[PDB]
Amino acid sequence: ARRYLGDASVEPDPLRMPTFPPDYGFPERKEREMVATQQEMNDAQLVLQQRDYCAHYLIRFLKCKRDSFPNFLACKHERHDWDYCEHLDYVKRMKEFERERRLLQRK
Amino acid sequence: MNMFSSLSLVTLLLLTMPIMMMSFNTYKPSNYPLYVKTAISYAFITSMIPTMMFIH
Amino acid sequence: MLKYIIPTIMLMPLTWLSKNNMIWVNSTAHSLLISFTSLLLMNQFGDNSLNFSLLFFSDSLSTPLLILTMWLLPLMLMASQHHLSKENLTRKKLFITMLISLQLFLIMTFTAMELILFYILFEATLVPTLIIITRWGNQTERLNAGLYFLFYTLAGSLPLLVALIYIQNTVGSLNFLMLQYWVQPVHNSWSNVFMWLACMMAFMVKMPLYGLHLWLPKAHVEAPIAGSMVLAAVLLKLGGYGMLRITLILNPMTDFMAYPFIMLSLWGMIMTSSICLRQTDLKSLIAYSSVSHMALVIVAILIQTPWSYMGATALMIAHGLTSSMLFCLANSNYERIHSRTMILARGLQTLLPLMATWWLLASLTNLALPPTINLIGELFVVMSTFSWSNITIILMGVNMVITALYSLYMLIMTQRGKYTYHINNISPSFTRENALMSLHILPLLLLTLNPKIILGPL
Amino acid sequence: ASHITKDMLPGPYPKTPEERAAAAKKYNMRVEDYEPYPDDGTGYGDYPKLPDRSQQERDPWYDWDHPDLRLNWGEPMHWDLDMYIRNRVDTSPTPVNWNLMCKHLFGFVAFMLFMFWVGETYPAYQPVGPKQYPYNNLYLE
Amino acid sequence: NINENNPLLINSIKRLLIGSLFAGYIISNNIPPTTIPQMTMPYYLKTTALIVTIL
Amino acid sequence: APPLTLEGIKDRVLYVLKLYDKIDPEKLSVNSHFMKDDSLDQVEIIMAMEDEFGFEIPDIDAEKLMCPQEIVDYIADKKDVYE
Amino acid sequence: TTLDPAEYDISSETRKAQAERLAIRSRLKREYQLQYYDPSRRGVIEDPALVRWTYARSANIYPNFRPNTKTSLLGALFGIGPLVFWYYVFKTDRDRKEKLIQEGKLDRTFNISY
Amino acid sequence: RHSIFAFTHVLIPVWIIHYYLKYHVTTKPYTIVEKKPRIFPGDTILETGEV
Amino acid sequence: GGGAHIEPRYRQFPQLTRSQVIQAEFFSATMWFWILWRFWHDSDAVLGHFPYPDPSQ
Amino acid sequence: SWDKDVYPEPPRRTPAPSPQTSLPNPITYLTKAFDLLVDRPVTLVREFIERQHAKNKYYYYHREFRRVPDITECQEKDVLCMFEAEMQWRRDYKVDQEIVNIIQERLKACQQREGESHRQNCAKELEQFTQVVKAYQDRYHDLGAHYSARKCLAKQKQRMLAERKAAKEAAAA
Repeated sequence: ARRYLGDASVEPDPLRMPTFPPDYGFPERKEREMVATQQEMNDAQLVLQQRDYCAHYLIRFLKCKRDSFPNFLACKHERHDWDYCEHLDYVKRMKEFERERRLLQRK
Repeated sequence: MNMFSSLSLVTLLLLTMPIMMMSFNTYKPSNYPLYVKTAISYAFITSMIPTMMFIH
Repeated sequence: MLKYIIPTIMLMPLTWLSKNNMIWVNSTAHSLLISFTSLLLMNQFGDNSLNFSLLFFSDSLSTPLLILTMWLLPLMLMASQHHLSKENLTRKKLFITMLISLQLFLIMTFTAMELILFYILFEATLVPTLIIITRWGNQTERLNAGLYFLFYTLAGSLPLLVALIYIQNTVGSLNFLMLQYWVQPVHNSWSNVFMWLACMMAFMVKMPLYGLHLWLPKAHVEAPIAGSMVLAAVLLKLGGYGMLRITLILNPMTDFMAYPFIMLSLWGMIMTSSICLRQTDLKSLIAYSSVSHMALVIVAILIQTPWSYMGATALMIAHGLTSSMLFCLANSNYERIHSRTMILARGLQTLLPLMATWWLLASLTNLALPPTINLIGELFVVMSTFSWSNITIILMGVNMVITALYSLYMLIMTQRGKYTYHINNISPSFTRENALMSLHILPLLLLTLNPKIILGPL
Repeated sequence: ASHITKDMLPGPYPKTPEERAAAAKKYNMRVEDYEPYPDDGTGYGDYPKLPDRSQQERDPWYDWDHPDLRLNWGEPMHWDLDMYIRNRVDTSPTPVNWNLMCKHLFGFVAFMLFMFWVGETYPAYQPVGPKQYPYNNLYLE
Repeated sequence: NINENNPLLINSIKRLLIGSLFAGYIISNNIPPTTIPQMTMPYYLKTTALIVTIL
Repeated sequence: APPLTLEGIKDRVLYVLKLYDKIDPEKLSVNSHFMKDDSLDQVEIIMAMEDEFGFEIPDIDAEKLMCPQEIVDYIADKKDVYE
Repeated sequence: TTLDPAEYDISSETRKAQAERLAIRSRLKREYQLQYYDPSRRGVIEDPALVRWTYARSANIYPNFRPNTKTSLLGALFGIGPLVFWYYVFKTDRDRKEKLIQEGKLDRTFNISY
Repeated sequence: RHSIFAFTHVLIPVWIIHYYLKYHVTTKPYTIVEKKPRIFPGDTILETGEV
Repeated sequence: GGGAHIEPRYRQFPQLTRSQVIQAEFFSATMWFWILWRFWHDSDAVLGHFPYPDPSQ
Repeated sequence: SWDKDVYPEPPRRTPAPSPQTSLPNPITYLTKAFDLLVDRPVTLVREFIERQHAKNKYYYYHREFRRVPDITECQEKDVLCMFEAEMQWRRDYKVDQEIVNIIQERLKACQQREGESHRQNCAKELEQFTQVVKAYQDRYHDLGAHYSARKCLAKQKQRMLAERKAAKEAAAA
């Protein structure tokens, strides 16, 4: 997916990233799933360990928290949808060790 | 915006007032556990205010 | 000092010239008037330096140090009146004049402008302090302790005349510390080692080491009437500042042999603190405390390179007020119990509740409560010798841990029950006992408000 | 001003029966198990006749001790053996010497070898061979 | 000689338990998030520490 | 906060005479001297006050406790009873 | 550990005439309370057990002392012993640090303090 | 009343310390150092918007 | 000494003041009113799960 | 007050609160009442002093010095010329201390402004501050001759080592 070549700037704290850092990434399906935006990743104050997948839905999930100020829950179905984006991403990553027990052994 | 932390400094000041009144400078008819409890009693709503501005 | 020695010498033809018991209230009255004149003409600015008038004063420019020298004479007369009033009036007035004469040499000292006037003033003391130990002291074994009070300081100081005149005839003249611009370096030889040796060893006689310090718990143990000159003996020990004058120049580069003065003052530092947890004397209890964190400053000086001169400026006055205040606590609780042994003082804290606050804050200056004048300098000794190496924090930190016990080892001795005895010790802490107990922390935490004046060049 | 037997002297065999008790009554008539023989071993700078040490010791512990005050607080007259170590120290409890705490601290000494192992959650152990396959071996396709 | 009638103590206990029960349920109800949750707690691995409390 | 007077112990020392089933409630009230009613009759007679009072009953409390009112006498000295 | 402490032994009838060792102290206790109870004392008791304690501990140990044994010269293994050892640590120190400070560099470039 | 027992307590030191901050920002070059906006869209305080 | 609001006893079960028991009773219910939000609406794991994630082919 | 080029920061950029809900919020009740209970006891008294402080004016003047010699004058054992050069050099060092304090809080201007990114931005203060303090301890910090203050007799002679051993004994630079 990411990490082609040549980080030109001298920016440490690797926010100057190739596209976006995954957990490990990709590996198989899909081999490239891109990410979101990076001009607003640094403009809007979004900390590290948050430049992973399902980010633009989270940037909008965090919009209605401020946009509904005396509120206890902005949209409770959206937290179940950001988690469904998260959990389906994680189960997509859970297919590594079934592949690793299969593909790495002799055949 | 200046009153974000200004109420904190008021909270960080009225604790000295039972200490300033320990010097017997026209002190209250003693009731000192009662007077201290009143001194804490008004600081809490003062402490409650800038918590709302932080979470916005 | 234009006219600082000049008003205080006129105080001397006023003791025997005066009337009867008016001599105490008169002597204290004039004495505080000089204290403003000390504050006024000093504390000026300030950028290298204030050469004051002439060949007798350099105005104490880099380190002020002189305000503390002038509190004590209007501070001990109220203390010495505890047990002195039993003699003839002409004999009591002589005891007043000799303490006033002690200040006048020390008024010219600490400024001194020179070095050949330094040593004659560096030795101008020890004449009045010795007489105080001989007459109107305590019980016997005084006279050997008077001899141990000699024969060390005089034994080590005599090669300074061997050293200084050897400098005066060789390179220029030591009248001026500010004509010390040309200074030749000193290489390693077998002649130059002794040249540095005599230059330094006399200053270890006064501020002590793990060696040669047996005399120090004699004058403080066998001591005058109720801590009378013992408070002056605090300034007598800290007043060995002249290493700051001398070894700043005049063979600075000999540090190859600095190490046995670093090491001996370091394992002896941690040792002499624990050498008194089984001591049975009150006046010896503060005495061995006064060795330890007074031995802290020596490694701040032989190690050069400031962030070490900063704290060492303040650590001289650190116990200088504190141990003077602890002796005021120990001078009290002796007019009421006529033995200084600490174990007999079980069952306190109930008869005297008013001075019990003063026990708390005094011993709270050894734990020292980091917004004070004590832990503001000890952090800079940390800031210096950790750049030396990483090991030095260990032995120096345990010194901050042993005196944590060693101070509260005294506080808990006040709290006991039923007291078994004491149809005497009735007196509920009269005015002289607590007003004199004040004026110690009252300038001390006052100096902690803006501690800018307590700073060297540096 | 007490000069007669004001302290100890160069003992301990200068007619030790005439030591206790012509003065300094640590023993009654030199047979009380506290006659001034107990100069530990002398030659050193220890105590001489010394109304001092190896008398019955290890605690004044503030007992019940009603026949006088007599324990540690209230001044019995002349029974000084040793001091300045006992205002904070005590006698024997019900258990005995057994240093089981080092064996109790040895419970992690077995698991100190377990500190070398790893702690991955999934999958299970299957500790038989290299079929566990931890890291990345092959490429995408 | 038991005694439980002092409204000074009754004021203290009543003020706490109202805030005590709603402690973790109001503060965490409104907080800006900082990190990523677990969101996977499998079979035989999920809530058995509650069963550890039962026994 | 509740005080105490002389009349509380004058109930209890007389009551345990009848509480112990070996001693009938027909003896003398305050001075029975306990010999007319070695172990377990100088300790068991005060083992009940070990349960009720129970201030550890020191070693000198045995040889005084023959006279049953001399039991009651020193408690007011210990418990600091009125006037 | 410290101690067993042997709180029980045998009797009946070892040393029948050993009793009245309290007669030594009760005579002093009678001398104590008669001194303690008086209508006008206004002062502490002399208490010579503490007089004979400190003065035979703080002083009168050097007149007792002689260097006739090497277990009195045993203090050489405690005083000067580690005092060489700290310098044996420290002489190996400060020069290995200096050689890396002289030859080569390891420090950060913003080390103004120090 | 609840007229001056609290008014001497809390209502008087309000004006003194706020004067100590309004007379502070114009003197010291570092006043309050409030952080960034943390804004995900683009809004009316700016001129542009964000999707 | 001054007041006899609660009587001394000799193990006869001295009675209560019968007004503390009302406030004792009330906060035994609003704590079990909070058994509502324990399940309603709150589950043990509102997450979803993995089908033992095999199908790599 | 001061000059803004000495203390730069980017502009404030404060967004809109965006309520969007008809629920009652407490922020519309706090700022609408507490502003007038502060402006009356403060601003009017601040105005009352403002006319009263303008009753009279008092002047205090700048102190600019005179620097005729710099370094190499004069001969070795002299006193007169080697005293003004000390007043040269030492007052040329206490200036160089607080210049760093400007650049130190210049770093502190960036860090409590972004916060979230705070490392991969501001483009100067991790560089320029390390282009000052790195160019500081060489030849301007008498390490470790700062105890005797190294007054013109070692601060030039580090710079003797910075020209004799440095840049020529590189064999052969």
